[PDB]
Amino acid sequence: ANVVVSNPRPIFTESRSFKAVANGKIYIGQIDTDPVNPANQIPVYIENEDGSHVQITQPLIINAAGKIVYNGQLVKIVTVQGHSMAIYDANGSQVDYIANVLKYDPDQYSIEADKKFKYSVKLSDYPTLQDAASAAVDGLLIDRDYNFYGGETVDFGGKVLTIECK
Amino acid sequence: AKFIGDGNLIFTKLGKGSRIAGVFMESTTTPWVIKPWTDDNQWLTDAAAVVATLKQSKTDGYQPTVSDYVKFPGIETLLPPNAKGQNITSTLEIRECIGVEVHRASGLMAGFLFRGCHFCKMVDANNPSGGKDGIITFENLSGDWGKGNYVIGGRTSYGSVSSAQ
Amino acid sequence: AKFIGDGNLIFTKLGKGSRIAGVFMESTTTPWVIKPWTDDNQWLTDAAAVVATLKQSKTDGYQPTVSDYVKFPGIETLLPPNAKGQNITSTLEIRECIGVEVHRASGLMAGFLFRGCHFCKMVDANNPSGGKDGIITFENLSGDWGKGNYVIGGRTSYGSVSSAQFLRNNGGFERDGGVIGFTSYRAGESGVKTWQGTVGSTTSRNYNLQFRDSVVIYPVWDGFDLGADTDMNPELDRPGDYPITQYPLHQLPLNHLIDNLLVRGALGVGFGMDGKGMYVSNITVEDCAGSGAYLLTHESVFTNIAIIDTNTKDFQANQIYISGACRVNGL
Repeated sequence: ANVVVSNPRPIFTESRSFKAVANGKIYIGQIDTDPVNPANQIPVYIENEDGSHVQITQPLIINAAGKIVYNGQLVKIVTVQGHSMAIYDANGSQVDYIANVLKYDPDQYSIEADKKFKYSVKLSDYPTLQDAASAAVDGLLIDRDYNFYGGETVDFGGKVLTIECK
Repeated sequence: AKFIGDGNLIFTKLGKGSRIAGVFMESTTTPWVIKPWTDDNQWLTDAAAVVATLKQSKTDGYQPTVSDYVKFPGIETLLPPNAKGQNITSTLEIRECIGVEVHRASGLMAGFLFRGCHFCKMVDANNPSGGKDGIITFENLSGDWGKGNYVIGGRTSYGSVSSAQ
Repeated sequence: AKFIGDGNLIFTKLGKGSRIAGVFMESTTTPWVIKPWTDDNQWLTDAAAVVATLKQSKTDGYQPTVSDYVKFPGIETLLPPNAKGQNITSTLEIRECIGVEVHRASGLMAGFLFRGCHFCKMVDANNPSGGKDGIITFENLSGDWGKGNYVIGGRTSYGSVSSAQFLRNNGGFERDGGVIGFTSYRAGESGVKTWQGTVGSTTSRNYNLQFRDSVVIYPVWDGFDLGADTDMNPELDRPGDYPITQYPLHQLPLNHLIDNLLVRGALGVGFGMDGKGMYVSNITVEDCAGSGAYLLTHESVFTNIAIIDTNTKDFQANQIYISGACRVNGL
C-alpha cells in the first residue's frame, strides 16, 4: 500500500560519520522511556513468515554491515507492543535514541489476517450454493440467483452463520 | 458515526435487501425550539409563557409550527422571525427504491423520509427527537403509488408534525 | 458462542448505536430449582409438593425465592441449605453506556443488568430463562434516573425475581421507558413491576412509564404492580419522593400510561397499584387462583374492567377489592 519504512533494509550508522556500527548492541524497550533498564526492556521475537514466533534474548547484535543479526543470519525482529530503539556502539556510547517505533506491517499474514479481518464468502466465487455453504465460516453473502428443485438440501456443517441476501 | 447536516440526503435506485443500521442524525445548527408545557407535564396555554421558555436547544422542545400560531393567539408576533418558521432538521431520504429497511433510527432534531418507495419501512428506534420535518414520512410524489409500505416497532418523541404519515 | 461464568461480566465504554446480538449466558454451576406447578401448569400450594419437585436444573422451575418462603409456609425449613441463599446467575452487565441494545437475549440462568444506562433497550428477546438477577433489569440507583430504558418486543420465561424491573426510572414529561409487546412467565415477584416505595439508599419509585399490550402469565403475586408507595416509609419523610404529609400513603402522581393489560394465572392477586390522579382503562384479569385486583389507589378511575373467574381457590374473600374511594365506570 502506502506504508514504507525509512530504511528499506535497516542499517545503523554513526551520528556524524557514514560508517556502519560494528559490534553494537540495541536495547529494545517500552516507548518514551530508556530501554537500558531491564524493567522497561521487553523480549524481542523473530517473526517467521511461516507464521511462527520464537523468543530470543532481549539485546540485538549489530554486525559489520550495520544490520540486525541473530544466529548468524539476517532476522526480522518484532515486538508485541510499540517499542523504543536505542543504538549503542562498541564503546557503549549512545549513537542514537529513537523513542517511538511503530509499524503496521502484517508480513507473515497467516496469523495476522485472521485477527484483523472478517470473512464472508460471496456466492459469485462458487458455482453452487452448496460449495459456498461449506466455505462459509462466518458470513455468507448471496449476490446472485440460485436455481433449485423439489428436494434439494444444502448443509452448513453445523456452523453458525449470518446470512445476507441481496 | 453520525450523519451531520441539514436537509435530505438521497440514495437513488437501490435494489432489494438494502439495510441501514445504527444511524444517528444530528443538525449542525442548533435551532430555536419552543416548549408549551411545564415540568408538571401540563400545557402552557398562555402565549407569552411559551415565548418565555424560548431557547436554542436540540431537544426538549420542537421548532415552531403554523398549528401553534392558531392554538396560542399572539405567539407568532411575540416570537422573533429568526426563531420561528425555520427548518433545521437532519433528514435522510431513499428515492425510487425497493426493499430498503432502516433500523434503529436515532438523532436529535431528526427526520427520515422516503420518496417513490415500495417495500420500505422503519423498524426499531433509539427514541430519536424529531425536528421540523416528519420523523417517518412516505412520499411517492415522484414515482408512482406505494405498496408494502408499513411501519412496525420502535417509537419516537417530539416532532413539529406527524411522526408517521 | 456463549459467555460462561457467574457474577457480573462488565462491559464499559460502548458508544452510541452499539449492538449485542445472539448473546447467550450460562452459569458454570447448575443451581437448584423448585417447580411450584403441576404437569397441567397450575400451581402447587402445598410446601412439601414443591420440595418434592426439587432438582438441579436451569429450566422447568426457578431457584427458591425469599417471596416463595412467605407464599408457601414451612417450605424454607424443608428445603436444604444449598438450595437457599443462592446467587447463581450468569449476568452480562452493561455499565454506564448509551445506545447499547441487547438483541436476541437468550440464556439459561441469565440476566442482563443495565447500570446507570440511558436509551438502552431490550429488543426482541428470544426465550431466556432467568435467575436471581432479573432478565431485564434497569438499575438506575447508581447513576442518574433512567430514561429511555424500554422493553420493545420479545418475551421472557422463568426468573426468581421480576422479569421486567424498573429501579429509579422517571420518563419525565416525555413518558419514556415502559414495556410494550411483552410476555412474562413465572416471575418470583411480579412479571412487570415498578418497585414499591424506597428500596435501597436512594429511591426505587418509578414515574411516567408506558405499559400497553403486555401479558403476564402465571405471576406469583401481581402481574402488573404499578404502585410505588405501598409498604415503605409510613414516616414523615419519604426519601427521593414527596412527604407523606404532602400526599398520604398510597397516593402519588406517578402518571403511568395504563391501557390494554392482560393478566392470567395469578396465584395471588393479579393486579395491584397505588397512586392518585391515575387513569386506568381496559384491564381484563381472568382465570386466576387468587383475586383479580386489590386496588390500593385513591381518587383513580378504572374503566372497562373485567374480573371473571378470579379467587377460585378462595385465598382472599372477593374477586375485586378497593380499599380507597375510586370511580369505577363499568364492571
